[PDB]
Amino acid sequence: VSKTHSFMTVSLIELWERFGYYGMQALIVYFMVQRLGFDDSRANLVWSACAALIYVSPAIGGWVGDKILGTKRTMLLGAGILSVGYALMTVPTENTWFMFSALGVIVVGNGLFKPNAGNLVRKIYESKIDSAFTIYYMAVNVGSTFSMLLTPWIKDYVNAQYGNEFGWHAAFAVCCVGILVGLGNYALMHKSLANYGSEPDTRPVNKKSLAIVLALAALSVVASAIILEYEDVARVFVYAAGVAVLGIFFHLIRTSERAGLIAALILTVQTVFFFIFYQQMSTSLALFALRNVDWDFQVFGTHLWTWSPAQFQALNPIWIMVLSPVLAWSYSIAAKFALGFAVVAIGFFIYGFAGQFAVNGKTSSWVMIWGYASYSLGELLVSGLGLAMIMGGFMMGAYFVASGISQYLGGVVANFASVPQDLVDPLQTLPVYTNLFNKLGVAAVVCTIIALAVLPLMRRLT
Amino acid sequence: VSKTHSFMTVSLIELWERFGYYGMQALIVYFMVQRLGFDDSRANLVWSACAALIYVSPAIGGWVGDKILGTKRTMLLGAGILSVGYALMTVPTENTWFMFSALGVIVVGNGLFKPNAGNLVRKIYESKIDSAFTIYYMAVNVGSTFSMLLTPWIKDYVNAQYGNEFGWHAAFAVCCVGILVGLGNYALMHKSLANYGSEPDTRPVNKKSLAIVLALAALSVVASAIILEYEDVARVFVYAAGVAVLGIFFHLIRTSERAGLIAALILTVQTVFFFIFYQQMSTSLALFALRNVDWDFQVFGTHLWTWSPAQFQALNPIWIMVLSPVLAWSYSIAAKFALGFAVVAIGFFIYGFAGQFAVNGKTSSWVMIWGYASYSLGELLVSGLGLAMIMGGFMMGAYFVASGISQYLGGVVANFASVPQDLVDPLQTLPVYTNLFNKLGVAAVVCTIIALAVLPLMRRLT
Amino acid sequence: VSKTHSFMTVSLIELWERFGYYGMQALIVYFMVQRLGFDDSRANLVWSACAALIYVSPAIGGWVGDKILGTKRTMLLGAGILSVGYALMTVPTENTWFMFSALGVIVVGNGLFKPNAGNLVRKIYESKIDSAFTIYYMAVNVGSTFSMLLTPWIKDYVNAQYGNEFGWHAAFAVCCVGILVGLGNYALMHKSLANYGSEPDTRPVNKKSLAIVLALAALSVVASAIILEYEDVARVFVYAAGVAVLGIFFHLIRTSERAGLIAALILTVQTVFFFIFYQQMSTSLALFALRNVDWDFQVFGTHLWTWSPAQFQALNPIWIMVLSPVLAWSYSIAAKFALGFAVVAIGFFIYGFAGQFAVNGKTSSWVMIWGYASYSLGELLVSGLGLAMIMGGFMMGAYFVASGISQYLGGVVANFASVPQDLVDPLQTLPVYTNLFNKLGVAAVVCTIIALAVLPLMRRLT
Amino acid sequence: VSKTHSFMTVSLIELWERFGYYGMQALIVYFMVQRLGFDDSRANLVWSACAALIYVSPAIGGWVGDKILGTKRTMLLGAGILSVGYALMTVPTENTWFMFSALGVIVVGNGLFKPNAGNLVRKIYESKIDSAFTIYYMAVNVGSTFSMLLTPWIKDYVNAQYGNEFGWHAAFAVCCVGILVGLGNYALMHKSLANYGSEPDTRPVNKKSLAIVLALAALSVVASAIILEYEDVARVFVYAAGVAVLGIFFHLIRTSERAGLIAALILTVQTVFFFIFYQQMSTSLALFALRNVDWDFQVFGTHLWTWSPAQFQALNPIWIMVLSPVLAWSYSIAAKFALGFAVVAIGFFIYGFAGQFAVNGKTSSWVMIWGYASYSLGELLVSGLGLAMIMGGFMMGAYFVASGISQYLGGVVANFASVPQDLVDPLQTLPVYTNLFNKLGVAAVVCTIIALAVLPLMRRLT
Repeated sequence: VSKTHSFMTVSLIELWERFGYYGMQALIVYFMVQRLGFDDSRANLVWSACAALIYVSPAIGGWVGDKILGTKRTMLLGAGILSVGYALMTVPTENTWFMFSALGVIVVGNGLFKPNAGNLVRKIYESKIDSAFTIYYMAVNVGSTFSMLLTPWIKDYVNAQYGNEFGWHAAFAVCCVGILVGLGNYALMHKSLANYGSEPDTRPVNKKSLAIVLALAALSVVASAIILEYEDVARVFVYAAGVAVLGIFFHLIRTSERAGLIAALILTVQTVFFFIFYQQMSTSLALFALRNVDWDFQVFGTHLWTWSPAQFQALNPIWIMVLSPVLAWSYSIAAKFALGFAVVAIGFFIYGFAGQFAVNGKTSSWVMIWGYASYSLGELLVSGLGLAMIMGGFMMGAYFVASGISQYLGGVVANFASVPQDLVDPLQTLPVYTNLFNKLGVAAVVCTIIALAVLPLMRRLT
Repeated sequence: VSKTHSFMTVSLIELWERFGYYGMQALIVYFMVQRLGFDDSRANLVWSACAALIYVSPAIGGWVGDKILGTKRTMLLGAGILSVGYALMTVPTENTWFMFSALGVIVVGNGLFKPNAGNLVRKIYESKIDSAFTIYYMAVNVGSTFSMLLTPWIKDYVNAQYGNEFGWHAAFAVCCVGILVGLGNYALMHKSLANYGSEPDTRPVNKKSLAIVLALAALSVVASAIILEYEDVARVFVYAAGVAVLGIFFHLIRTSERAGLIAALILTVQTVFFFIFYQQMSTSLALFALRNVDWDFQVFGTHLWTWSPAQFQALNPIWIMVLSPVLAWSYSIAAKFALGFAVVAIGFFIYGFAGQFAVNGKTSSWVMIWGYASYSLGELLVSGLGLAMIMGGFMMGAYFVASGISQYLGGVVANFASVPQDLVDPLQTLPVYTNLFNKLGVAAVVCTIIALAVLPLMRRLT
Repeated sequence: VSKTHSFMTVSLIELWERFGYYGMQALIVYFMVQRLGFDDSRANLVWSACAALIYVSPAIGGWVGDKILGTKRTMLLGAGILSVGYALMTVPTENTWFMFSALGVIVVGNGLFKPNAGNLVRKIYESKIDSAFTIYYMAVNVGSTFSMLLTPWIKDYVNAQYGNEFGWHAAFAVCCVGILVGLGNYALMHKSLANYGSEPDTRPVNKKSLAIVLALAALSVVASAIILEYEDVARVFVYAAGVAVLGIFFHLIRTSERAGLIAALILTVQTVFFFIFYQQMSTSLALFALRNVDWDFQVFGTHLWTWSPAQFQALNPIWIMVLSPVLAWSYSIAAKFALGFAVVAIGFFIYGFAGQFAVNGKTSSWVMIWGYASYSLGELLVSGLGLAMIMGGFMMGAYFVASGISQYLGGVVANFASVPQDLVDPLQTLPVYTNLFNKLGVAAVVCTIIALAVLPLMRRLT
Repeated sequence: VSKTHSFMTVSLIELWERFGYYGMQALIVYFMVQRLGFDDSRANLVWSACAALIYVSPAIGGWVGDKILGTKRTMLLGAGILSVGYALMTVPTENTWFMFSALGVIVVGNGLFKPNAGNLVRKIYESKIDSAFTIYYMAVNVGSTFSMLLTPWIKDYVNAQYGNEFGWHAAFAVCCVGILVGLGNYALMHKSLANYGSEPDTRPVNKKSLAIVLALAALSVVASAIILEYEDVARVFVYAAGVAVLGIFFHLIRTSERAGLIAALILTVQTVFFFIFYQQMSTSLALFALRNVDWDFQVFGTHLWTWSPAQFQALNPIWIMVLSPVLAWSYSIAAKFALGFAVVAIGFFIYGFAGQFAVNGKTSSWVMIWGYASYSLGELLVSGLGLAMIMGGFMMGAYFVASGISQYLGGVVANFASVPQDLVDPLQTLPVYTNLFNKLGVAAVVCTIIALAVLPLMRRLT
């Protein structure tokens, strides 16, 4: 019909699928602690190891749909794998297979979707696509905001009303229909994109091609599955990649004429220094949100509402929507890069800094609201790196696999919070929580220096 | 005679008529509490419901004088209705008809004046009329400053000197001669504008036209009158408008080709989010100025003067005159819009924040002087909206009637201060005043996000 | 010889004559309190009334030397009247004629000099004379700095060594040779300016002209003298000027076509609002520096040096030399004017604000160092007014005589510090000093509004 | 081979030789206090007097290598004199000849190197050599950072493990192989610079020239040696220079047509005002780091690592690498010069300011980390002076010799910390340390005024 009339049907199906994902990534780390009876140091590792599967997952979906099936059926097929992916999550037992089962089932379902969203959006224009994409990114951001503000309040509503543990699984179902919502938001308008097809679905489909794809999906389903039964295999797949991915450049650091490669490695070794700090909010900060912070969010002197145990992790698409034409105040190179590490640094100092004050037995209620603004403030302006530094065929995935490796090592950082499950009084939990955030932040200042230390070398080579 | 010699005779008659209005809007809310014996929750509603009549009132006067009588006689006729409008106010009884009588009598007297002031000023130029209007607006602002700084000090001077309640009515008479002043400021110079007539008073007047106008005025006088005898009718006129005014766009949100209409609704639904916060200074803050704040305005350690109970509401044309070429510091789109909500937000936090400290029995004397600067700081730069976004015949008044509806809902916000009239000790009043301003301000931060959440959508459509 | 070689001989003779003047204006107010046995309220008035003679005094010298004798002999004759002007000051008795005698003897000696300095400097160029004058002004400022930092330390050195009161007169002699220094700094180089003569001393001198000039000087000497014997005559000369100088514009406010005159009066009535606040540092602050401030200038915790009782008034050519290419940070109308009043305002609040804290019996040692920076910060950028707004013959002196009238009214402001001379314990002096500086500063904020209140009227008329 | 391929072999040999030097200038002042049994006031003077030899030392090496031997062999010969220069330092006795011996042996070894580094770098370009040099300067700065962070931790590792004093000499050997490292970093690549020779080593070498050079070196070795045996000779060589170097301009202040010379002296007398404040970090602050500061670097509440007694002096190439494209924020004359003195001033106030608080017996652990940032903040932007103000043959070294004289007078400033070696309890050391840093800083503000006091004179003469 029209350009902008075409634009919603990929915006809105993203707006609902993205709404599905964050309901998982909200409580599932905080889930497997007090209900099941996991220790916690086992439990930190799981989503830790899970996340590395997920950032590398746009590569596979970057391979499949643009080359085999066509984008649109891959945009179709990437949908309702999450339909199993939470209906399997919500069957109310406690047998610990289903839990670790469907987590990897998400991955190809995530994978066949995320570089299949914007890739067609990149071809309804043919370049001020930011004027198209900043609809979409702030369509993600309006969409992702609706998510975790809601998706544990359902979990709050149940488990002192219906009687037993029939509620943790219930809130999982909220995103389950939410992806089924995103079906019908497409299904009732799936004629709009008909003039903007990819390149295989110009021609009709191939079941000779399709059966292998779902088989290699079903290969990858079980491949992503067999991890969390005895976590040592997660190490062994990294130490074959994590040696050979530094070896990816060993073919062309000093052997290969144009040393922008190692300067792209200079960005790359800097890039891994990001994501190691991120995963703490999905890990230890969630444990920090369990047995220290009071849930009596009192402004000044009055009384307000008790928080969730974990809608803290919903604050993150507030600030990347607030501080996001603010950080588009242009007039009023990758080192804007750097000083954001110091934001992450001064982020971390705060968390002992209130526990410095208000020992009450417990911590101090507030704290977090300026915490999450810090990490977001560097998070906005630093993507596009080797995707900014635009002979390719290895240069493509070289940034990707290490990025997932960078995603992995947050768990092996965060392990020091392992209070034994016998220590009950949180007068003695805080002194082991204070000994981790500061010395994480001490070296977090030291990170700032290292980009600056080689900083004037870049201005010449460009 | 001359252009600038013509310019005073509309400036000065505005400068005196505007001087009349604020004497009413100063104490009349604080009037009907401790003298009559109203509760207070009845009393908040009255000026609350009165104000909605007044912002819609330039529309009717925008219809009458430019089309029927001519501007000048409408500029004449809009004057001395206030002459009854305060001489009726000042007759010293306590029978509660006169009070609610003349309040609506103001309205057409206000109505036939405010878009008849500047409309001729718009035609002594034929466009840097801001270089004409910023005389006028700061002629309003020099004029409006003289007002409420004075108009309750008269009320102070009486009621412990002359003996009884013969003083509340006395200060009302100060503006009564003040409008009679504005007669003679015109009447001794009413030959100057003779070359700048409208379009009916090019021709001679029509009593065949005039008698209906004053009849429809006298219709509207009683129509505006019959409200405050049993306040439920004020609801019922809103719920016929407030449904049909959202229905005004229902003819042309999704039916009507050019979606700037709903983006003008995006400004509009944002616009209503303003005025709901305004009316608190004309309502609850005045009650907050009665039985908490000490009147011992002590700078640092010395002694100064006891305040009025309500010249606080005079501070508002100070700051919109101070901060008003400051906010014309240009080089050193409607989202400048937005962050002013955060000013209104951080405005409100202060009021418990001093009561947080100086519990003395009572509150803490100071407080307010930085309070009123906040609301003004957003108030300067946000008008001109659909009057900035310039097929019209419904688009005109659609912003207006909802704006008065937006004016209305402040009273149904502010009702929570209803202390029963038996509770005397203000040690127990403050804990019910602290429970309202914070959670008004809590969501006042939440307002800031919502313009930002859809903010990048505007830059494309223009 | 050369341009710049000519430039010193008027720079340096200014640099020494200006060095002479400030030695007087340093302690002479603080002189006539504890030695003689004056009360203090008599003593405040004297330099108060003296100062008004002095700012009007460039007008008379603006008349004499450029028209009668020639600049150079008037530059000569304006010198060593101060030679009597301090040798008369230093004769060691206590008879109170000499004191009030030579104060007015300064005036014509000041008068025949200050507009005779730069007027020739204006004609060694024939216009980037600021590149000439900012040598000179910062030659004044390097010169004036050497002054009062030294000229009471001599007074410190004597009066507990030589035995009696033979020292107050001694420090007066320091500037006495200092003007005799400025003789020889000219006298050993008085051939340099020989090619840059005025216009009478092109021709030879006239004793027929000269004898009247010194007679009218000797008329003006006794005329300036007969003031301080019974101070009521000082009123009566103002109330003939101060009525007729407002009457100077009464010929041409509303009678005289071009209303920049009253806008120049708008600057003028604003201009008088300056100087009323200035004279406090030459008056009450000096009394505030007598019997409150401890002289134990302790940085942090150690020990430093005891101050003078009055080198505080030497701080003022420090800051107008520090903050003076700072305030020439241009890119990184007279309302820059205005906000400097708020600097003067926030200046004054400090003085009770430390006495708020450190009641020790006495005040708090520090205080002043940020005080004097405030008054200077507005003092730099506000001269040149009607001398900026460039049919003249009355427009010239109209700003001048009111400026001296503005100089006068500081004394009738500062009178409220009149502690009776019997009250010894400074525990009870501070509560009458706190009651004056705040309410001076309360209205000092109110001054800021008044320029802003008419501020947009100026941008049109220019 | 290539330009940038040539660029390392002078970068890296600088990067290792500079790495050698700072290992000495780190602990050698703190060395001769508690081990040997020196008082301290003798010990301050030694490196104090040593430093003056070192800044003048680029002049001699600016004479030798570019004119006699050729740069490259002078770049060769300037290396391994430090090889003796620390192997002599490390022979484990306590006879106090070796200590004062090899300190001057450094000097010609430093001298034949520092203007022989960049001088060839100035001729691999032939002018955006800053785009070459900011590699090098931040190659110095990446190199110099590796230094003192490490070179007393070796000294920590020994002297409570191996038993006795066999460790102070051990850490000296760390730089000894480090210069031997810088041999092989050249020696394994000494064919790269072969096309970029100086001008003597175009031709073959001369042993008829060489033997005098090493003899005049061996003259200068003993000449620099005979100082510290009885320190009065160090005075007598200054008072022959320090009179005649002010006499260097006495030939051409007022005798010599172009007064930029004295304005270059205006920079010069300002320039000496720098370096007097510097040497305190190499002197008294090191003593301040001995017997006041606790070594329990506790962030907030936890526990971290005990410091060194002197890696504080390693902080200085952190900040001049952090704050060094920050201070290259250009758009967002020598008076940028000036306000950095106020940074040095507000630097010094801090050191009593924490001892003001946390008297514990001892001082307060933290303190220093914001201290060293201050001195660096002026240190970046102020070099290049008479090397910026570009008839030479005396104008060259005139800035140099006074700069070393300026280097000298820090020791005669810092002498006031001479606690007698008997006073043990550091409750009584701090009150003599507080009495020095403040009144050093009191006049440090006074320095700021003096450039400003003559500041507008410069803008005309250029």
